[PDB]
Amino acid sequence: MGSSEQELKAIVKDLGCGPYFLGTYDKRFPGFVSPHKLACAIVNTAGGVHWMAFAWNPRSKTCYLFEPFGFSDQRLKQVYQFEYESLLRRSAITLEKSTQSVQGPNSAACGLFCCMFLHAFANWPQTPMDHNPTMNLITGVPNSMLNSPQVQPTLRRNQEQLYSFLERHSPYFRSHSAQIRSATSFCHLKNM
Ligand code: NA
Repeated sequence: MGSSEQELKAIVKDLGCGPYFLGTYDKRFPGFVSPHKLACAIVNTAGGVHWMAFAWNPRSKTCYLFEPFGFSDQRLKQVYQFEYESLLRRSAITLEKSTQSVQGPNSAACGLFCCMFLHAFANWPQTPMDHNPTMNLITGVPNSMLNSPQVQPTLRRNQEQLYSFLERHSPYFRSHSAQIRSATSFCHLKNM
């Protein structure tokens, strides 16, 4: 179920993020960011779901945290606010976090959505969250309504947009398309 670190690494490389990508991390951010270089990373917040994306723009001095569930989990939000502050202390500034949900609650596509955000960051680091060709494919919904029936079609359309984007941009995804689709499916966690 979900996506492995090696899957995500292969897709991020296909998407052209390699020059800025620091790796995949277990629970913690990367050790440091540099005042001189764009950087991004994927963090497993649990230690094949629980994926969040990190990015850093040294020119705007902005850290981005992309979370498909809009930081609707208050403990997760608290943890990573502190991680941000600690990262700045190790590195010697603004944090922009997701505020709306783009993924269905029964989906296991978290890691894939993080890859899509990293494409957006690598290409439009001045505006990675929204108002760019990649993220404009995806629509956020209010967190309080994440579990409401009426938003599920929007969250499903987001996932369809995600898969179609990956088919166009990632040879790895094409080579593993049916497998990854099955493992990450929109209702992987609901069978009613
Ligand atoms: Na969008």
